[PDB]
Amino acid sequence: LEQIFIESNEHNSHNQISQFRHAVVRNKCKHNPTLTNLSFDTPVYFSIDEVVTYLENMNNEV
Amino acid sequence: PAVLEGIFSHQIKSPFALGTLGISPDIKLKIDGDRFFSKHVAVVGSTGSGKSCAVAKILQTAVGIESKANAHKAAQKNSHIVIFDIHAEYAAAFNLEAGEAFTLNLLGVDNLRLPYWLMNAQELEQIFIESNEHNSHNQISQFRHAVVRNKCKHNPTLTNLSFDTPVYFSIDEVVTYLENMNNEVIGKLAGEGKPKLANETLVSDRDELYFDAVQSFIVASQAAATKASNGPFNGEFDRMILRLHTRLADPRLQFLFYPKKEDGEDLATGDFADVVRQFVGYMTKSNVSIIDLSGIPFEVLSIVVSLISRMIFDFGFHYSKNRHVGGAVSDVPILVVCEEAHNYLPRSGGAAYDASRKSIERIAKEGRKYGVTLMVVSQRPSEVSETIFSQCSNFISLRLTNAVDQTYVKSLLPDLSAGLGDLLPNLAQGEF
Amino acid sequence: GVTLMVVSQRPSEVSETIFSQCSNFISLRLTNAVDQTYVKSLLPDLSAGLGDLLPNLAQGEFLIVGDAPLMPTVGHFALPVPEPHSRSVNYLQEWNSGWRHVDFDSVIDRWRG
Amino acid sequence: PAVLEGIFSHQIKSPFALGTLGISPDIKLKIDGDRFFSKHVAVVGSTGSGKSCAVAKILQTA
Amino acid sequence: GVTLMVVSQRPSEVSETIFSQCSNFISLRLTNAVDQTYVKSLLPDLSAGLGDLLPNLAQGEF
Ligand SMILES: Nc1ncnc2c1ncn2[C@@H]1O[C@H](COP(=O)(O)OP(=O)(O)OP(O)(O)=S)[C@@H](O)[C@H]1O
Ligand SMILES: Nc1ncnc2c1ncn2[C@@H]1O[C@H](COP(=O)(O)OP(=O)(O)OP(O)(O)=S)[C@@H](O)[C@H]1O
Ligand SMILES: [Mg+2]
Ligand SMILES: [Mg+2]
Repeated sequence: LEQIFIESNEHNSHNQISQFRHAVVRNKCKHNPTLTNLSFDTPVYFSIDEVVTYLENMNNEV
Repeated sequence: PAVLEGIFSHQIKSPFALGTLGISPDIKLKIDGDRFFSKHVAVVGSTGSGKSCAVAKILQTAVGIESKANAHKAAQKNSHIVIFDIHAEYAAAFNLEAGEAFTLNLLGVDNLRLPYWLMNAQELEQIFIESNEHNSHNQISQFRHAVVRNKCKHNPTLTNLSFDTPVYFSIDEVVTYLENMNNEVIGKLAGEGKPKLANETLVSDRDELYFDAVQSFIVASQAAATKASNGPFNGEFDRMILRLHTRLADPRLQFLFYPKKEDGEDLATGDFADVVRQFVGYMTKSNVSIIDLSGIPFEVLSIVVSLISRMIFDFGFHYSKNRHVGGAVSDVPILVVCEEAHNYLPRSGGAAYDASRKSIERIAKEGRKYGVTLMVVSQRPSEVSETIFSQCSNFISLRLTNAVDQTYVKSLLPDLSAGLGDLLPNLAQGEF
Repeated sequence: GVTLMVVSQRPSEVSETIFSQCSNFISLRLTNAVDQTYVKSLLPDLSAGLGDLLPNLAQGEFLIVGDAPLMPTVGHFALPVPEPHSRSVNYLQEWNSGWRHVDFDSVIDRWRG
Repeated sequence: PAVLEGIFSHQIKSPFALGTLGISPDIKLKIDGDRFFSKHVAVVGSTGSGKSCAVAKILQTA
Repeated sequence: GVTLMVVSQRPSEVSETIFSQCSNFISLRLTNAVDQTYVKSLLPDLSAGLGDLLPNLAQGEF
């Protein structure tokens, strides 16, 4: 996932990867609440569109 | 036969029975044990040649377990091994019936007690701070100051404490400390050259109040009546806290950031001893300890191995030296078996691995003097580091196919003995 | 009037400047082939087979190359009385005694530094 | 042995004794200690070959 | 009106462009093997019968 979707040779790669992780981890819960101990790598369902929406809202917020 | 037996029996002292010779099956073979385990040993073998079974036979003969009958039941002897197993393979080669009275230590992710206050500098600088690999000269230094001045609070009896020193230090306190420094506003007034809280009560020693709870700082302004000027480091750290709170809340690594005791409590600066005993089998009086590294992720294994190696080395060094003070040689030797080395010791690899290669590399250069030895088992030498397999002084070669890998073995053998280096690609199953 | 003598576990792990200007070499046991290449190269041709012995030289033997000697040769060194503390732990002998007790207090405190 | 040791040493001026010659443990090996100890010397060896001990012997004899 | 005279104890290390234009060669005892091959290549009129003498040359022969 870190590969298919992201670049790594920029000035500010770390500070976006380290938030995409959190975005996926969170998006995994809402649509899979019953379970617990969810982690980035665990296979459950989630939507990338919501991820884009979240990372878009995080940019403009004052 | 009798003569060829006695030849090996009486010429060589301290023997180590290994197996049968291929020329004649009945005869038994033996080798100098004080040399074998004193200088680093190496096994290299292709798939299906059964490296692991051979290693297990060696270790069994070393600890005495023969014919499923522990010979040393009444009294225990000395033997200390530490196996790094990726896939739980060896966890059953030593599982005897209760009658044999064998105590084995079997550790795993769920029961491993390895805290963070026992990591040296570079390790922390890798695990907590992740930015512009070396472009963070402010944050790094302030982090170090926070840890250094916090350690003295929770272990006040000790003197001259430094960063790299292994004693307790809480991370949540440090996070909140920096989160406080963020919103600082100095109450710039006559004789008021220090911070000001909501209740106008100034502060004299930051290390006394920020560490415990968040504070609500007062406003800033240039008005001559309530002149309060902003803090030095404000704004600088608005993001480090939010980057950390993430990591520190990862569950996969909960075994390193939030350790617990059997009675559900946090370890203190005096429990250090115990944390070591297990890695050396002194807790349960188990000659053998077997680590499992499957469940661990890829991103933290490289450090989880380095740390264990470092602990073993430090123990051995200090004990061997305190014994040398008298003159005698060390008496608590250790053998570290490294399985599936090609995963965490590449020849050409990025820094994502380096933290390991150093630790082990030390043992390969200057470990003998202090009482630690290695045993590497790998499927393909040219992938294993060069320093490690440059110093080893005993090679057990099982079947090998390609020719580029043959060179390493076909070299060590001299000229007149040469002729055997051609038997490699026909070796049956189990031979060496 | 200042001179140097450096000892390393392997040659490649030293600057290429120093060794280049080092006249005489004292070569003890070496196993890897890379390290063996350097030492084999330096020797002459009239007597070059001597390099075939490197992989299995005993605990003390040394091969000498350079100008000081009349011609390259092998030799033994008798142990030095007294010796510098470098002794090798005897593993299988210490692995046939009873379990020993270690006062951790000591080791830990000394670790404390 | 006598004539051999003579041919070996007498020519050089200032000798330095090193040890026994493997081809003959009886003889004693000598070397020009001026070209030595003056031009830079080096030692390389694996673990357990006897580097530090030999260095100590050379120093002690010097 | 400018000529050179090179004197080196290990020609293999010295550049190849120089020795090429050099015409007349004076050779004394040589021991190493690599240098022998190069000197045997550059030397123009070396009949195989002569070359073998290079490493057995006495003290002073040229
Ligand atoms: N002395 C022996 N007697 C009978 N069978 C043997 C003997 N030695 C080896 N084998 C057989 O060889 C096989 C052992 O293969 P393994 O030990 O699993 O290979 P390996 O060394 O684990 O290879 P990897 O993948 O690097 S761990 C078993 O099926 C044994 O039956
Ligand atoms: N002439 C000798 N005869 C028999 N044993 C010897 C002789 N010389 C040395 N040894 C043994 O060699 C061992 C010491 O080797 P060292 O010289 O300490 O190795 P080293 O060069 O120090 O390697 P390190 O660890 O990188 S400093 C001692 O235990 C001696 O018993
Ligand atoms: Mg295996
Ligand atoms: Mg030494």
